[PDB]
Amino acid sequence: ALNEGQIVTLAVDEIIETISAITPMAQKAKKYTPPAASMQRSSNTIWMPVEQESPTQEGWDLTDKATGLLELNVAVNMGEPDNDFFQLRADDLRDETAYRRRIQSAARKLANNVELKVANMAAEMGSLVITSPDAIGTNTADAWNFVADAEEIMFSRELNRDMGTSYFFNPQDYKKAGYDLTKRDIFGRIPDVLRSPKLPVLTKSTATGITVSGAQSFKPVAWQLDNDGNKVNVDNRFATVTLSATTGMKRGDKISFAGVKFLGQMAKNVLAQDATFSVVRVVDGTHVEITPKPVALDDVSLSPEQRAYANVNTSLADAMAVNILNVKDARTNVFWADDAIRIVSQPIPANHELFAGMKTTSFSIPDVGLNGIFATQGDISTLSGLCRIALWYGVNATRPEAIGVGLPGQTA
Amino acid sequence: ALNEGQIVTLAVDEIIETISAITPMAQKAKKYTPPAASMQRSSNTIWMPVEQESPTQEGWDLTDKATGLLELNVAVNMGEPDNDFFQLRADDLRDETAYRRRIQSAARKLANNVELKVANMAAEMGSLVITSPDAIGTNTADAWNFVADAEEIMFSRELNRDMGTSYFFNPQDYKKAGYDLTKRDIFGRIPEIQRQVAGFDDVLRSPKLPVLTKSTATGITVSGAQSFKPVAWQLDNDGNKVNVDNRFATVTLSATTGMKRGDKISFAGVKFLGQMAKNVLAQDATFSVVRVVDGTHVEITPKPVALDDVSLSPEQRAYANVNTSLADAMAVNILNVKDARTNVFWADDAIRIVSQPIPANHELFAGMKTTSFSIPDVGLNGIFATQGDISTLSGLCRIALWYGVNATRPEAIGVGLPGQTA
Amino acid sequence: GDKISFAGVKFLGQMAKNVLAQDATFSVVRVVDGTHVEITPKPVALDDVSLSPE
Amino acid sequence: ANKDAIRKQMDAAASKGDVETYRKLKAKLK
Amino acid sequence: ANKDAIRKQMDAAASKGDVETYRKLKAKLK
Repeated sequence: ALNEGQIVTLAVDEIIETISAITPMAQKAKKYTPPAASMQRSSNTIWMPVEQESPTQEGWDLTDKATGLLELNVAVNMGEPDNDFFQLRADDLRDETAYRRRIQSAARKLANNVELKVANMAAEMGSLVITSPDAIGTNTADAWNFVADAEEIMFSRELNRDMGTSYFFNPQDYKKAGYDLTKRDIFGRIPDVLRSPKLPVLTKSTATGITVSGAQSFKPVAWQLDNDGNKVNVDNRFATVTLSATTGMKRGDKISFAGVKFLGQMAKNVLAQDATFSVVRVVDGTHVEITPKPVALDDVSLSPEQRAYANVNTSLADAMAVNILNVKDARTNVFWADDAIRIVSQPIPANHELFAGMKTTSFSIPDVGLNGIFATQGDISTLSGLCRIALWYGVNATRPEAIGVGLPGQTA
Repeated sequence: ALNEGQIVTLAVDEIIETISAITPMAQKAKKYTPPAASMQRSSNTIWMPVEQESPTQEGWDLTDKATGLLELNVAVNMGEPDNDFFQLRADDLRDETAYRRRIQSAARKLANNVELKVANMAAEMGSLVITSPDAIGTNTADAWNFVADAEEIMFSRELNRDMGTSYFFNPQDYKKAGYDLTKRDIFGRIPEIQRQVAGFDDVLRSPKLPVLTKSTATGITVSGAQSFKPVAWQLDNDGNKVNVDNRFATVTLSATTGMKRGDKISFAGVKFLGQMAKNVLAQDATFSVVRVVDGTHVEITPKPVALDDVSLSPEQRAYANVNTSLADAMAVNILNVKDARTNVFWADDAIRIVSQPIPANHELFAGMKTTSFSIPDVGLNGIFATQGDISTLSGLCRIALWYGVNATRPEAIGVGLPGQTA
Repeated sequence: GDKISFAGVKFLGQMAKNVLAQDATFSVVRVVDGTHVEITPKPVALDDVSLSPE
Repeated sequence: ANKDAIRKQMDAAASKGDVETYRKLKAKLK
Repeated sequence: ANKDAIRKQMDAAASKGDVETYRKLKAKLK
């Protein structure tokens, strides 16, 4: 009974509503639209600048304290559109309700993919790891206040830009913490503390007795030469650390070197908490890639422009003990500042009036910040239509030092 | 003191309200609309399509990524109506309250039948049997965590669809697992998009959960190497082409002594797989015998499709849930060793309810007054009829409900059997 | 007023007729003789074959 | 009052035999 | 009623194929 206009409109509407509903975490990540607005279907490594940190400049005359300072960028890749290419059987088009059901089934898979990607990125790339042997409880002597600890370590480190941070609980610890669901919709939103069932489980790390091999100092570099010979920006979101052995290391592991402590990001004062890092790639048997680059305050090699980016009191030393923080399996609780996660989406480049056989419609989801396309085409082989829903987006954990992981019950 | 119109309206309203209120499992099963409405007392064997979950493709180019599928079907037979045939005493018709009480009792009996049918089918066709020699409880030292074990088996077997799972406890085990009923109705629901779609599990309790009787089978072994393939069509006796219910698979065993519809079996050396990635799991594949055809034949509700079968085509191989075929002389490993009250759980679309209007000719015959009605919350279609009988000097009342429940995807229905220690 | 129970006898779900774990508990309302008592719920057995379906 | 009028309409619909109107009026009353 | 009318023009907009107007009228209906 449906005509072509309904086939387009109902489908786009249902996609937008169900993707907006199923994703409570993608709506908290900052939406970043690339200024390029490229018309080509090529995945470009978009380089977003980060906030500029400069040394203290004092005095009337600033000729010596020159304006020249370091500028760093981070990279995001929008790989390929997450498609769902299926068939529109005759039963699906019988009435509006069945068509909504089919389109909702497709866009539910798309939304679950988005949510899994965001949750896994936050859990495997968060650096503000806070652990407690106790479990999360509302108020008890042997209970852990995850929100209070997260807020304290976010404020102490000066990572929040004074507009607040967003905390995400798995449903179990959300119920344990005592947050009520009444007067609130599903996920705990107000129709900010939320709960998401997509939060993964961070498995324990079997690695023991790892030590840092040799003295290692990391410098925030702005550019490097590629193979063609042109200067290319360097993603300062990662650092490669040579260890004694990386056996048992995995992408989700959280480590913290002994004797190495945070600094206030702006004030550069030593914090109580030991410096926490998350490994992102075990590139070699000895080499591992920890997320937040450890830039030491007391490095003589660092120039003041480079030293302005320090986030660690002392550099890595030889035979420095590495402490693994995720000693027990526990479903993660995550939190982050305003810009700690960015969802980069660009409209899918396609023109609709050219080809009569295939009918494409471009839609946007402003609540989440995703750009997609919706295409339908007849098929004589199956005597029905083919439907395709695309979603071109890319998620970036820019400023991974501002993403935190709450790990309760680390008794082992 | 009531009149005919009041009788009809009050009775239908009370039936609808009660049956909507007191059926938690019948509301957790998907409602399937029958293809068409016909005035036939013999409902057609409705062939419901079941679709496998399809992973999302990534690339820009997706040539021939939709047309190639198998598209299996499953059959549901509506059967005969659930009835409630009683006499209406003059006491009940005295006022609205007494009549509403009588109709409420009748509706409670009908909802009992509906929810019992759903529970018995879930327990006798569920094939994700998770077993423990300990009673369900909260202390990890001895007691068994049924919800966590069910979650990990439904996550290892990629049947969850990344959404919620409906759990139904018998009331005693619900009490033991430390689930409270504060700000919840009698069944454990929240009074209040669906919570299941968002991915939140729903834990409920229902008193209609049956007791799975123990099995006396000992030393049963298979006879010959048997491999099963998912076929989509078959030739009937007319020569026409008919669908095949790919759920059930007939297995030849050495003997079937002590085997019944409720039993759970698990062939030795046979393991499950993730339905998407086809990775061999540690858990042994568990099947439920549904019908004992002969002294040496058994039908098991999930069809064991071996991954290593070279005879399988890729479309057939997509329907693989067992790593190896049933080679000769495998033991059956009876799982329901002891009598235990079942705890059941299933995925989103693991049970479906089909109901169509009861064919009737209202006002055609003066003696009998029939009033069709439907229950939108549960999805059942019924009829309400009254007649006067001179033998009993009282009016007869009959409430019929026509519905047919089907356990589509029995591999996604689980049965929890605590205390299987013998 | 004495509350008694019997060794093998168990409750049933009143509507569904499924066996419960709890033993059947009865209360004596009168002691008639030295060998007779009167228990307040009447034990009607499912397995009793002498009973008509009604 | 509104409640009295709605109850009267429910009674009239029930006496007539219209189940749908009775259920709608009952929903309005509650 | 008003809601029936709003459904009428949202159905007309859907038949035309304008997603944004259909969504706006649906939100107005809600």
